Amino acid sequence: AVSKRPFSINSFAVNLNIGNFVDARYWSKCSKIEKTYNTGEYSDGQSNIIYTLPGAIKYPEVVLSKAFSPGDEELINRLIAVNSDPIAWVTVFIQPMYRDGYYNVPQGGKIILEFCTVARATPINEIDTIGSNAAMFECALNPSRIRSDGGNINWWSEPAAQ
Amino acid sequence: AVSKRPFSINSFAVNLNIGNFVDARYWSKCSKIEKTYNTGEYSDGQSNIIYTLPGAIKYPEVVLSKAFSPGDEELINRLIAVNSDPIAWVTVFIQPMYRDGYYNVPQGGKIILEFCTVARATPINEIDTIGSNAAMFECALNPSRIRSDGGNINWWSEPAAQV
Amino acid sequence: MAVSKRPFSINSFAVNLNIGNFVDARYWSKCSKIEKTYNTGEYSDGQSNIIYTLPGAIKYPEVVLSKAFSPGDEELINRLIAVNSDPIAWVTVFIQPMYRDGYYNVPQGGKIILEFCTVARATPINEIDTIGSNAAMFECALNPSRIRSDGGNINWWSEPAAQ
Amino acid sequence: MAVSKRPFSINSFAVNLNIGNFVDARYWSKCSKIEKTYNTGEYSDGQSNIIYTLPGAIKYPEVVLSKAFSPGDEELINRLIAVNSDPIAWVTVFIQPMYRDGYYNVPQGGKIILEFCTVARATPINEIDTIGSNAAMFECALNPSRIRSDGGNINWWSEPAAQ
Amino acid sequence: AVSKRPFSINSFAVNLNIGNFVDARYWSKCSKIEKTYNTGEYSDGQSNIIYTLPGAIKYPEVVLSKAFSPGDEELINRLIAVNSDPIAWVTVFIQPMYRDGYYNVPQGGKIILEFCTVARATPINEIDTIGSNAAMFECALNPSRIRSDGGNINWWSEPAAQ
Amino acid sequence: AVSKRPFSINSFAVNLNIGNFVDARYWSKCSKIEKTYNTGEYSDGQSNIIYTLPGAIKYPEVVLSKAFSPGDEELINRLIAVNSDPIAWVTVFIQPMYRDGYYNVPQGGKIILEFCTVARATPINEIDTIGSNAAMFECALNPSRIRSDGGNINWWSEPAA
Amino acid sequence: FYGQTTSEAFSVLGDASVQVPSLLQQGLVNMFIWVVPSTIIERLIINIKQTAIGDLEATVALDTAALQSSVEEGTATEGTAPV
Amino acid sequence: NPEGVNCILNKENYGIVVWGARTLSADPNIVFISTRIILNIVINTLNRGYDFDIFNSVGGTATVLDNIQRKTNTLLTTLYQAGLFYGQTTSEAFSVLGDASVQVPSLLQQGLVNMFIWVVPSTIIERLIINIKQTAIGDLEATVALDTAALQSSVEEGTATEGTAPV
Amino acid sequence: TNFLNGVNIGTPGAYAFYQTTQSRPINVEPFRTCYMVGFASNGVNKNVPTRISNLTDFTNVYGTSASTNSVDLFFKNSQGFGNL
Repeated sequence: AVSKRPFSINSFAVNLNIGNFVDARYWSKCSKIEKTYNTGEYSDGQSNIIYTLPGAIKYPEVVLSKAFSPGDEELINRLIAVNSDPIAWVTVFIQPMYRDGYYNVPQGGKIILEFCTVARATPINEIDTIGSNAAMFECALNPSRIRSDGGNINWWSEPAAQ
Repeated sequence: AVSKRPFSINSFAVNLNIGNFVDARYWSKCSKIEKTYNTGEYSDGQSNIIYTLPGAIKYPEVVLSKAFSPGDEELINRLIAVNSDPIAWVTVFIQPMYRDGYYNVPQGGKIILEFCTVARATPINEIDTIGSNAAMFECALNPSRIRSDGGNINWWSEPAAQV
Repeated sequence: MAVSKRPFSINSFAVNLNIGNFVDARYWSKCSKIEKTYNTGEYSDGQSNIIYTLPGAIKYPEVVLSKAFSPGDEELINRLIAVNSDPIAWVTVFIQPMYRDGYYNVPQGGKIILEFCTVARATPINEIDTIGSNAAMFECALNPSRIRSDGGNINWWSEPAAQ
Repeated sequence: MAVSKRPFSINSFAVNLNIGNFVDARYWSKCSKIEKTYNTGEYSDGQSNIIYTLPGAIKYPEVVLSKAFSPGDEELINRLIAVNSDPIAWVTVFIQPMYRDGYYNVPQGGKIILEFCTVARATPINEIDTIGSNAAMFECALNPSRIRSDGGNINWWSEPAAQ
Repeated sequence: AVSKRPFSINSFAVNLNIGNFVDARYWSKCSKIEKTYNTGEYSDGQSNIIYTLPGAIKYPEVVLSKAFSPGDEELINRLIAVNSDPIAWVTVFIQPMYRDGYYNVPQGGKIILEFCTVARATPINEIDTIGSNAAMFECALNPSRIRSDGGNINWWSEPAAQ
Repeated sequence: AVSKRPFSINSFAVNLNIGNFVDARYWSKCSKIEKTYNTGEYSDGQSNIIYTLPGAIKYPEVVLSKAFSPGDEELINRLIAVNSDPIAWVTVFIQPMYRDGYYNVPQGGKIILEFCTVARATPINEIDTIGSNAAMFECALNPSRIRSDGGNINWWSEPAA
Repeated sequence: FYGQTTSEAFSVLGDASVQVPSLLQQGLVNMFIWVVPSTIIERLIINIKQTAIGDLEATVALDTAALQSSVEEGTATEGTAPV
Repeated sequence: NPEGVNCILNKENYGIVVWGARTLSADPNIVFISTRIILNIVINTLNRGYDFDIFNSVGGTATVLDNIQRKTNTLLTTLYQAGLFYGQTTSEAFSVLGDASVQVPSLLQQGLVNMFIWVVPSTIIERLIINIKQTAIGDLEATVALDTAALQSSVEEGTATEGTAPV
Repeated sequence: TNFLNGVNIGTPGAYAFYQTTQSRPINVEPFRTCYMVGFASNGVNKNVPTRISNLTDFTNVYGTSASTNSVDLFFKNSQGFGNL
């Protein structure tokens, strides 16, 4: 029963809100997105099995990447300056969509990595006068929270006081 | 030569019971299922041979993976929220069969990983506008026990006090 | 001089198990290396700046057996899982070297016997992949305490004993 | 016993397409091999050094259709370019075996149906050469997911799905 | 001088047993029948000559072909189903003969490939609406053993005791 | 300008003396042979350059290997028993040569690893009923000294008085 | 539909081999369809057995073997219905 | 027991057990009831298989004989996989001859078909003999080596049975 | 010889005997034999080379003979290998 197709790796669009700036540049790559649980070990004393206790949630670092193109000087300066303001935060918007060229079918809302701090800004991955790969802008972010609000699926409802 | 053809790596069906929720989704991949014994070294004093002593059984972390498809929003939410309830835990059901296509012919019960805690939920393994692989939804689980009850083979009968 | 006898091949051994009081008739198609390892300490004689090695604390490293996971392995799973629960129970490994062509084993010499082995790891399923085509791999790690041989004429392993 | 009924020729098969909700009226004059492939793994029973092959991970290989690029193929091109954009849309291939002398096809049996096919390639023009005299060939590559047959008194690809 | 006149490439009849049911169809083409020894390298230490050690016997894949004709529907529907049953096997029977027309002259037993698994089933080699070749049914089998049973000549005998 | 084609990797024959037993089996492989110097750092105080001071000579462990063939049970037992006697030692003889086939033409003496202790005996590197490689007997040895006594060319001469 | 596949769910027959020229001249076209509709759960029966201490695994093995063998042989329904 | 009487015994720690598996035959080849049952199973399996072949037209090709040989092979293969025969391969297990080269047209006209089968039935363990030596302290390995070499050589070159049977 | 002990037993079951000395026969190849030309009063095998299994067999067949010491020495030194 092959009905609705599964999302592909290319089936997402990534955007950034850098402080008070709504950056319009689209990013080509992103790393994995999870909710990681740190763990401790324990026993109930009635057995010799090691039981795992979750704790100290963490959302691991996310590495965005794109092709370094003119007009990226604004993005470079914004990402270099965002951390200077303790009120300033970086927000990551990931909209899934069924992509075909420039055609897309966005369904559901958009994952939002909220309150992210910049940990690394690499405008040039490397320089090689004989190389032919596209220069890559990279940016590492440490998110604090994840939510979803744009649409009609909302697939990151964290537990709350219902 | 051979009689019964051995199980293939594709010869298992994986299902999840997330808390009080029974999920109809099937997972395409699962890591290895083990019962490890932590070991301590000792000697009997009569020789210089190092002897190994089992103890502190552990069932290692198991990583399930599947293709990230619509309808997995509820699965993501349930897996994210399960650990918030101290009573709730995840159960993994693995039934061995001999699938031709959609023609599974299962025999024996199913290996049940009981009392599992989520350690990692990764809806998207990565993003690449030039990539062509299917996005992978991964979930890491820490099981506490293994058993089997729904068939006529019972391939994980743990030791018990048999009077 | 000239090769009168062709050497043993990697496939030239038959592996069997004795799990506690049970004699398992199943054969294992893979086994790791068999060793007698010496733990070494460094010393000097005082007349030179050369570092001399001193053997001691013999250890026989862990041996990993592997085979194809097929029906009828549930008894093997249960026995391997339960053997360590009895302090009197051990696992014995019998390796018979031979010169088989097909099903035409030609066993000459005795069998190397890993005596008094404790289970350290039991993995009925090495991996699950609904798209994979490899055969599911039963694995078992054992910690032997001693090695000997008793059967046929050739005594492959003889530990030094009083003359 | 003897030759009473002549076998099918390579030209004895008419190819049709369904592109999403579009029933295409055009015919295809060339289709590649129709296959069911079993990806194979290797194993041993431990009683011999004979290599045994284990089937698994069925896949129906890519099918390449070709025809003469003629006016009225613009809608076919625009449909094939757009099928994959819709996650619900699929390509269905219909092959009817017949015994056509000229335009007097004699259909016997049902029609083989390749269901749930995705477009991997669309080549409106195989090549251009103002000196060439061959007919321009429109090609399309399809990755099918299933095969069956339902169109007549003879069913060619009954799966063992029926338990 | 020459007397018995040797075998021709057409001097064999090929038959199949698919699971528990006996196929009455014949195959007009079969690939090589072989026993391959995977070889290992070693040295005796007395010379730099490379020695080869046989091991890990295998019987390579065998491709059977015939003319796709009505009546092969059951053959297809059963070659599809063989692997689904872990008990079912495909057995290949090759009878060497000295046929003129329909006047086969069998001599010796029939070579039997035992315990074969289906790796490939191709009812239609290709379609060409203006082609003239005969449609070619193909089937690839991975055999596990070879023997010879039904005659006064043992065409194949694996080493055994006595 | 090259006259003598140099020694190849296949240009050595390896033999063992296990305790009081002169073992006649030849080994197919051996690891690297060196005289390694452990080092300490220092300075002369008049500059910021780190100077190296040799010390604590060591001869690194040598791993011999061969094809596991019948008649190797004697070798297995001897190598398993040698360390049991504190007087017993293992000696490794390496004769360089220029063998075409069986036509070795030794030139020079034979390098001798004297007073070696067994650290590891592996009669079977692994088992696999589908494998085709030759089973390998391995033996790890810790030598104490190196010399050479046989033919004209002395290869290893430590600094004596 | 009931079935893991379309070849288990439905089947169609509407080609020209089932059309009659005389009816076509009148404007008639005949189509033949077969379908296997899905069913529903109406009554669910719980057959639960009470086991002594210790013998649960053996009792389960025996009873499960018997039940599975009966179902696969089709002998499960061969009997008299109790009220 | 050598006369074909199978006894039933009340063994302590075991219960009531049959301690005999011999037939009434004087033929040494069918001494054990297991061999008789194995042969009967082979014969009855083949007969039930051929019951479907009875009353079948013998067309021009005479393909029915080849089909019968095929069916016999598959039937006996499953009996080998069950384990009724001795050996390591079907070649050592059984053999069949049912082609048209053994069919006489004169008999076919009457409706007679001849099939020839050879099988090697599995044997059993009846009495188990323990021949154990009592060595002095120290010479265990040497005595074992010598005696094992002697026994293996004698068995290998067939002189093991050469010798008188005690009492 | 260590294999026929259970032949003359009708009842099924496990039985125990002592492991006796088992003779290991020789493979037939040149220079595995010694031919002793001697005399015995009883002309059992006059001018006929006869295999001898041991000194006891020699005495039983030929009785008294001046070659008895030579036969005993041969068997003691050969230790069951080689033929006389």
